Amino acid sequence: LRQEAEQLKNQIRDARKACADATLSQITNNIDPVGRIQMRTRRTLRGHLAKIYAMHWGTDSRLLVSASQDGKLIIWDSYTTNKVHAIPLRSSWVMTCAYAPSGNYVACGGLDNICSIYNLKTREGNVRVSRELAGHTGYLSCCRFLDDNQIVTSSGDTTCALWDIETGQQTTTFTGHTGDVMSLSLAPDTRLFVSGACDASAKLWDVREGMCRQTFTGHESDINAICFFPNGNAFATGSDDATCRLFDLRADQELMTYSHDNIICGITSVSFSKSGRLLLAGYDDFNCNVWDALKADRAGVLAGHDNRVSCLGVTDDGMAVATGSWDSFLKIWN
Amino acid sequence: VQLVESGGGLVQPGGSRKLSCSASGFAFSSFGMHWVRQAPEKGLEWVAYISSGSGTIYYADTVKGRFTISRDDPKNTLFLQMTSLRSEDTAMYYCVRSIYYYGSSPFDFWGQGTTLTVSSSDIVMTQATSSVPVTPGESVSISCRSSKSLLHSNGNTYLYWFLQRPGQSPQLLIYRMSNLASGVPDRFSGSGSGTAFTLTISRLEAEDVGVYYCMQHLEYPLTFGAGTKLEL
Amino acid sequence: SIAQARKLVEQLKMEANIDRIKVSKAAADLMAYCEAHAKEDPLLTPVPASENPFR
Amino acid sequence: LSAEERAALERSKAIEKNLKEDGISAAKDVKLLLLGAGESGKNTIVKQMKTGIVETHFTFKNLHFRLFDVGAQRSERKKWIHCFEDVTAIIFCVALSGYDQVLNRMHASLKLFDSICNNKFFIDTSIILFLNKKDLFGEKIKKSPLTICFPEYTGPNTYEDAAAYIQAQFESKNRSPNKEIYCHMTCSTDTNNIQVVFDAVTDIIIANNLRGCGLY
Amino acid sequence: SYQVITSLLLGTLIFCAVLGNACVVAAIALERSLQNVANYLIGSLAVTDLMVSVLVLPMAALYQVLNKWTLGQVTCDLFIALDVLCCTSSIWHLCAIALDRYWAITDPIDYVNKRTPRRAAALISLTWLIGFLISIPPMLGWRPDACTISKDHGYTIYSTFGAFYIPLLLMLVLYGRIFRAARFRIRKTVAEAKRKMALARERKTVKTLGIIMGTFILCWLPFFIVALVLPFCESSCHMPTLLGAIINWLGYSNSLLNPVIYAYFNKDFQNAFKKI
Ligand SMILES: CC(C)CCC[C@@H](C)[C@H]1CC[C@H]2[C@@H]3CC=C4C[C@@H](O)CC[C@]4(C)[C@H]3CC[C@]12C
Ligand SMILES: CC(C)CCC[C@@H](C)[C@H]1CC[C@H]2[C@@H]3CC=C4C[C@@H](O)CC[C@]4(C)[C@H]3CC[C@]12C
Ligand SMILES: CC1(C)CC(=O)N(CCCCN2CCN(c3ncccn3)CC2)C(=O)C1
Repeated sequence: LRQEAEQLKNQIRDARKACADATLSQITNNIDPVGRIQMRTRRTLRGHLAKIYAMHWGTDSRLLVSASQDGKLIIWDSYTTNKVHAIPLRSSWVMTCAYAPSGNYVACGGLDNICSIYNLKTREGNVRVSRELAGHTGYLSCCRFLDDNQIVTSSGDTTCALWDIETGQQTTTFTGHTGDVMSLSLAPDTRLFVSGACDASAKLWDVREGMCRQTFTGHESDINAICFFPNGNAFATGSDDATCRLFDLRADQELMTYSHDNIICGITSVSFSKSGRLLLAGYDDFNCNVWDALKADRAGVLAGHDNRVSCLGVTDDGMAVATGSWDSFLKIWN
Repeated sequence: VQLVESGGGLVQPGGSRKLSCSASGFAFSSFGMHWVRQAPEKGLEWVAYISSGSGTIYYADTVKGRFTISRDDPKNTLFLQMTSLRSEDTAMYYCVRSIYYYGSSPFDFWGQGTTLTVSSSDIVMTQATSSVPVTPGESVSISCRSSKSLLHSNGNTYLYWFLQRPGQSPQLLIYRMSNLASGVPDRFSGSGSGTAFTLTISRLEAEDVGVYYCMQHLEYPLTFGAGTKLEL
Repeated sequence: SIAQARKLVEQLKMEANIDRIKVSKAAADLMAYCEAHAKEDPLLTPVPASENPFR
Repeated sequence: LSAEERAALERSKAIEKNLKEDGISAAKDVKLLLLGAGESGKNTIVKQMKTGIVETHFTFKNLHFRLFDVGAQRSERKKWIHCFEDVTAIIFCVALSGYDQVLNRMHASLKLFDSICNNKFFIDTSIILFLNKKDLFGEKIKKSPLTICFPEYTGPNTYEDAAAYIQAQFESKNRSPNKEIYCHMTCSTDTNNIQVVFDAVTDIIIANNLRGCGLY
Repeated sequence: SYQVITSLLLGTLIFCAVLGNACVVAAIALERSLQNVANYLIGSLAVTDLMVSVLVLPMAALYQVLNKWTLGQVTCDLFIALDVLCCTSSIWHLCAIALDRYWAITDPIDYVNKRTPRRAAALISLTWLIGFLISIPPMLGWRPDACTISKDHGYTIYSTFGAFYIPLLLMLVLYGRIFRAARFRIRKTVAEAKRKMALARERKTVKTLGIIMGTFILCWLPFFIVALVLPFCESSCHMPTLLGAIINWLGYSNSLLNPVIYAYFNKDFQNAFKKI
């Protein structure tokens, strides 16, 4: 059936080439480019004493959770730089952290292969482990809450999982990646999510159906980062091959490539602005590069980190970008 | 979550007495803890505040010097050392949980209190109405006014609403003006602005019958408005 | 492996049964969303220092 | 600041105090990455020292060791090998009696050792090499020659010389002056590997301090 | 022109000393990778040499160009106090750095479990305390157009032994122990490529300790030889003006050479200057 699979791939790529009526690069020639994004670090969040691997913004656009290898999960009041909580993780080898859209839970995980859910709002004043989601046989690289009771986690066991937090059970398993799955991105309607993995492919998953709707293969190296466009009809990846690609769900094709000659290091994190015209990618060359998502031009550079920028996020109100990094510092930019 | 105050009883005027509240079932060391007293027929009056870790301590000017608040975190006990107990120190003393981070809910839990009987620029919170008679199923609004604007430059208005039910400890209803407390049914609403505030009950039950208190948490000499008792 | 091969073939068949719109229409939709929300983009169009909560 | 903002700032300061205390207590731990290939004697030396990552805590002669057994991560190491970028030493386990086995076990061990020595995140990370099952290797070397694994041996067929050649093949993968490989031969029964790890870690710390001063 | 050429030479010396020490302090303050206990001692040495270069060397350079103390007599006492304080603190900073290196090389367990910035602060405070203990007696109880340190006898032993000879002995002993430990480690690592690298590392140890102790000695030993002998040579020892000036300014040039030895030769400092 290998010949049938190869024929199906060939005819699918022929169908994709059929839809290539006009590249996104051509359409946006006659539109005004953003001049030059020059953002400035507004807050610097200090208190992580090791490498920060993940941060997530709260939906209130003021609280953010960060995960670092010092075994502490810190929730920051990014307006005042106050530390709302310092959550000591049972396993210090955290690789991902999520903040619930409600704000009542944070999740984290890593080399322990467990998604630990933390109840931020308990009757007692402590943040305690609400649930430990065991069942992944590889490290957890990403996790995102659907709501207070559902969280989707990607793993190094090449499979993503949808969890019922209350019962601690894998509601759905998202198999189909051949390499380590490195990132997740929920669509704004949370009816479907993309996941980029180490097979240099990003697969579009239906949360309810539990099956891969589409597979996107433009990258050459391991995809470390993925993020939907704000409207949910597109997403952008970030891989080790020093390029970001914008894939459209409906067009089922890569629309734009965000690469520059002097950039050779991999991309650890990608995110969009509120309008989505800016693609903010964090690179291993210690800085975050802002790209005009409609023209693939480096609008700006977020220099200011002294190590690999591992994580970055944009607030839901789009006011600020926070970039974590391996230098143990979180910086809010605006 | 429990807070069991201990002490009280008859004390001769000018004497001394130690008030202890044994916290149970919560992370007592991470909570700022208060003493709030209430004279046998008067409203609530905040006595003292010891922060989490004993870092910051405040007293009411009517007890400052005579009173000393302390906490025993390993033993989860909050103390009030009272000296020179005047006749106006005759009140039920409630120990109050309070935790302060962004979005927290201070004053959410109160202890059962102890009756202490003494033998023979503060913001003025003035909820002027009192003894409001209401009927079940009706919607009542409870007024509150502040001498100074409780609204802070940060956007937060530090007005609290409590429910002294008959024979029961106060219970937080609305912690920061228009913020509904946990476990409080969403028939209470917080409204108002600046210096004037109103607490609305959409459809009051027999559970809602009690005395409703304002409290400001803007400047630290926390003050209450004499309770607007709701009666059937 | 027959099972893995048939699962791959079925997955590719599911990939094939996708109604792919034109990429020009997709880019038009993306540009339209970017322009219809450019004003609601504090990063692209910096807000004044009064409206900035990080100042 | 408001009163509640004052108390929130005080809580944040207490949190920073606790974070500082924890980081101070954590910087005094010697972080060891236990690494190897399956049937190699990783489990034996762990049992001597005494999910997805197993962490072994043991204090030996006033020095605290955090030994990270990551053998349950059957995934791409390079996606998490950077989490151990700051380990004092990598403890690499090799089954000496793996030249005559296939899963070639010893060639796989050499390939893993090379990929770990020349990993970018481990440029200056020394390695405490353990040549495990030396009794089994001695039993198998008088019957099975060291030619199943190494065809270009062209040497004798005794236990000592064959094991020295194996250790030399492993050490030849270093290709760096700023790290050392502390090869030790273990028989899965000697209660000394803790001392060997301690001595190698002591030597690594001393050599690092000498390097800082320009004395190395 | 003798005023002008001397002024330019000493001014370039002072400017280079200020620039080098200030750049070391700025590198440690800015770069967070350069904030180590050892780096704390190195940057405290840079601070001490900066104090020397900004307080002593301008007034000393004016006193050298004009060949007389044109300032006041209370300013002369202040100059002597700052000179002795800051130079003693620089020498004892060398000793503190040597002691820290000795503890790091011979005591890895202490280096991991007990060595904290508190120890760097204790060492720095100790060096400054010894500087004060040497420089205060002239102000308290052991004391025209010339500003000279107290040429006493008891204070001469006190100020030369307490500021250089005890430091010299301590640094010699500590770096001899350090050399023994470095050699022992290199022999432990002691096929031909390994031994060639061992010989190279031994050459590196010899050259590094040579730079350290030779710069220290060449800068300061002439000064303390002259400072121990002349207060005892009532007439048997006359000091040529040019020579004695060269000795004094060798001692001062130690504060120019200290950042080079301890910072501008350190690879971490070079990388951090590159980052800046
Ligand atoms: C004013 C200046 C000259 C004072 C500085 C003295 C310096 C430059 C001189 C005096 C002693 C000399 C050192 C003496 C010993 C050795 C060890 C040898 O294996 C390498 C050269 C080396 C390291 C010399 C380097 C230069 C040196 C350090
Ligand atoms: C690079 C550095 C370390 C080299 C050594 C610098 C010192 C030792 C040298 C350089 C310039 C020299 C000075 C040049 C000018 C004079 C004026 C003369 O009437 C007395 C000697 C005196 C004051 C010299 C003292 C020693 C001196 C300061
Ligand atoms: C040369 C001159 C023309 C110009 C000049 O600068 N000076 C002063 C030199 C002082 C040099 N100090 C003396 C005091 N020190 C000290 N340190 C420690 C212990 C004891 N003593 C430091 C060095 C002259 O005498 C004439």
